[PDB]
Amino acid sequence: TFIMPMGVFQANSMDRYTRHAGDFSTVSEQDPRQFPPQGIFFYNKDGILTQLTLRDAMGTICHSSLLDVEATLVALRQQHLDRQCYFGVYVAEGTED
Amino acid sequence: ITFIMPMGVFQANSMDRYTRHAGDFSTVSEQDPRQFPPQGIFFYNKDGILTQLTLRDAMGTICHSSLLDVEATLVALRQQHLDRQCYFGVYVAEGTED
Amino acid sequence: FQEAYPPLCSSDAAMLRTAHAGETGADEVHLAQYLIRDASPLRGCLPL
Amino acid sequence: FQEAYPPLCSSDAAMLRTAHAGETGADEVHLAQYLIRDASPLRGCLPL
Amino acid sequence: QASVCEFVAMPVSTDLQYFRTACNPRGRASGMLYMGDRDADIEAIMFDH
Amino acid sequence: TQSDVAYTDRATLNPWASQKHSYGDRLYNGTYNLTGASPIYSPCFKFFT
Repeated sequence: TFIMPMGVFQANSMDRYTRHAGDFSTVSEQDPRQFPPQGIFFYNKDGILTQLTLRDAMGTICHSSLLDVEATLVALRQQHLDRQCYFGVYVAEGTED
Repeated sequence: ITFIMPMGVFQANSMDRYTRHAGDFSTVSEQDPRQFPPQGIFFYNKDGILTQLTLRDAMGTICHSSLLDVEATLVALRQQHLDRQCYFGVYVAEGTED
Repeated sequence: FQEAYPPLCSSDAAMLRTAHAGETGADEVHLAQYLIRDASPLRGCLPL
Repeated sequence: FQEAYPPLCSSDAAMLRTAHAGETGADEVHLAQYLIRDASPLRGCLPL
Repeated sequence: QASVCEFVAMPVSTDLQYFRTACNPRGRASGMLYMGDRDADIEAIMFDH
Repeated sequence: TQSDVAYTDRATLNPWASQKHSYGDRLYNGTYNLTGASPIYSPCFKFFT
C-alpha cells in the first residue's frame, strides 16, 4: 500500500505559506493564483503521461443499493440513543381554532 | 529530566524593525490578520511529519478550587509589622448630615 | 503492516515537469495548488 | 542546581517547511510570530 | 497489467500533517497485534464501545 | 469506438490524422498511394502505412 488523495479544496484559511516570489503571478494586473486541485495528468512507463483526471464522473460516489435499510440499523433497533422528545415535534391537522 | 514551555512569546525592548529579502504577507490590500500576534502551540511527533495544537482545551482545568485561598498561606506568614504603608484611604461611611 | 505513505510528487503549470532531472527546486507551499514529496522505497528512483 | 537544554523551532512555521531536512532556518525570524530554536544534543540524525 | 482503486471521500480543511501523517486508508485501529487485556468479546472494538 | 492503445486516456490525440480516412491518413498512407509520383522521401510514411 501507498494511498492517493484526489478531491478537495480545503476551505482553509490557516497556513498561508510559501516558496516563490514576484518573479511570478500570471500576465496582467490582479493576483489570483488560487487553484486547488481537479484530477491528474500522470505518466506511464517510458516517456508518456496519461490522465487520472476524472472525466467520466464515473467512479464512486452517489450510488443507490444502500437502497437497503433493514440490516445495518440491525445495528439500530437493539441498543440505545439519548431521548429526543415529544413536544419536540409539531406540524399537522386542525382542531377548529 | 524536566523542561519548561511556551504559547507565542513577545519581546519587549523596541529595537527590531528590520528586513532582508521580500514582498510580504500582504495582498493588493492592507490589514487583515498580518501585523498581528503569532500562532500558538502545535507539534511534530514520532518519525518525520509535523502536528497541530491550535485552539481547544483548558476546561477540565482551572474552574479550580485552591485559588480563592484565604486561610493558611497568609497564615504561614502572620506576625510582623507591615512595611511602610497606610491608608491611602480605605475606610467608608453613610451620608454626611450636610 | 497495515498502511501507506505519500510521495515526491509533481505536476502543476506552476509545478509540472522535469527540466532538471535529479532533485529540483524546492518550494513548500504557496496558497492552494499543491505538490507532494516522498515517504517510501526510494530516495532515488525515477531518472529522466 | 539551575539551568537548561533545547531544539530548533518556528512559530509562524509559515517559517517551517520548504524543501530541505539538514541546516535550513536560522535567522531568527520571518514576520510576526515566534521562531524558537535549537540547543539540546543531537544534530542531524534520522532524516525527517 | 492489472490494477484496482479504493477511494473514500477525503477532507477539505482541518488537516495536512495526516496528508503529512500516512497510512492505509482505513484510519484508526482495528488490526491484530498487541493482544491480551481481554479477549472473547469479538464484537465491540471495530463493531461497538 | 475503442482504445488509444498508447495513451489510454483518450481515443487519439488529434482526430484529424488517426481515423480510417482522415486528412492525415488520406495524405500520407502508402496504401492509397497519393504521393506516388513525388520523388521526395516522406519521413512520416513509415508511421502511417
